Amino acid sequence: DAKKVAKKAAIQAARRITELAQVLVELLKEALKLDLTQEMRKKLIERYAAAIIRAIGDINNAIYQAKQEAEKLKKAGLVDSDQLDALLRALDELQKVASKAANQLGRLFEEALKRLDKDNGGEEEKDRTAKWFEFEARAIEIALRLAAIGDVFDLEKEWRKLKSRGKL
Amino acid sequence: DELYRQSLEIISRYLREQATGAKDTKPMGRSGATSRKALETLRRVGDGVQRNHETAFQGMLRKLDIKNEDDVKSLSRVMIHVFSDGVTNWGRIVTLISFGAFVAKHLKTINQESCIEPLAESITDVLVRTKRDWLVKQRGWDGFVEFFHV
Repeated sequence: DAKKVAKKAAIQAARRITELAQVLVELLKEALKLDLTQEMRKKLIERYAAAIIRAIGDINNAIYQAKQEAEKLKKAGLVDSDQLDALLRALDELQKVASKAANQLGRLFEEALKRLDKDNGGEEEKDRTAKWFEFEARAIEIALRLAAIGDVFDLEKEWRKLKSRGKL
Repeated sequence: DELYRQSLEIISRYLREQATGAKDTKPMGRSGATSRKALETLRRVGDGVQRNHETAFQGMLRKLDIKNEDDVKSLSRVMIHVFSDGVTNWGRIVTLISFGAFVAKHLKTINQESCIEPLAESITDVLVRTKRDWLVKQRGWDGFVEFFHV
C-alpha cells in the first residue's frame, strides 16, 4: 500500500511535536528548580530556540522524505497520477497542521518565560506554571495527533473515490 | 576551501537578498550552476519556512535579542544545540539558514546591516567545520538541491 507513506509521515510529525513538547517541559522544570541569573536565562533561551528549529527542521525533513517515497512510487508504477496527487496533498495537510503545532508551542513557551520572570517566587506558583504548561503543551500535541489521523482518513477516502470513478 | 567558499557564497547571498531586497548581480565563483540552483532552492524552501513559522520565528528573535555584532554568535550556539542529538539532515540545515535570513531582515531594520556578513560567516563556519564530511557524503549543495526538488 502507498498510504503507508502518509501514515509514516503522520507518525513522524506527531513524534517530533511530542518530543518538542517534552523538551520544552524539561527546560522549564530545569529553570524552575534552578536559581536564574541573566546568563542562565539566555542559555535557556538559546536551548528553547534550538528545540523549535530542530522540530521545524525535522518536520520539514520528514515531509520532503515522504514526498520522495511517493515520487518513487509513481515512477515504479505502484501509484498513478491521481493517486500521487492525493498522496502529495495529504502530505501538504500534514505539513500545515504540524507547522501550526510548532508555532503554538513556541508561543506557549513564550508565555511560560513571562511567568518564570514575573510571577516566579514561591514553590506553589512554580508548580502551577509547571502544570499549566504541561497541560497546554499536551493539548497542542493531541490536537496535532487527531488532525494527523484525520488527514490520513481523508486520504483513504479520496483513494476510494478514485477507484469508484472507474475509467469515466 | 572550496566547500566553505561555495557555502558562504550561497548563504551570504540569500541572507543579503532577504535583508536588502535586491539580488546580487555579481558573478559567482567556480561552482556557478550548483550555487544558482541552491539559491533558487533557498528562495522557495526558505521563504516558505519563514512564512509558515513566522509566529515561532518572531518569538525566538525577540527573546534572543540580536542587537549588535557580539550578539551574532548566539545563533551559532543555537546551531550547536540543534545538532546536540547527533541527527543531521537537510531540513534542519535549511531551517537554520531560513532563521538566519529572518534575523538578517531584522538587522537591516535596526541599522545593523554591518552584522549580516558576520552572521553568514558564522552560520557557514559551524555548518562546514562541524559537518564537513556529512556534507561531502551527501554530495554537498548538489544533494541539497536534489533533496528539495519536486
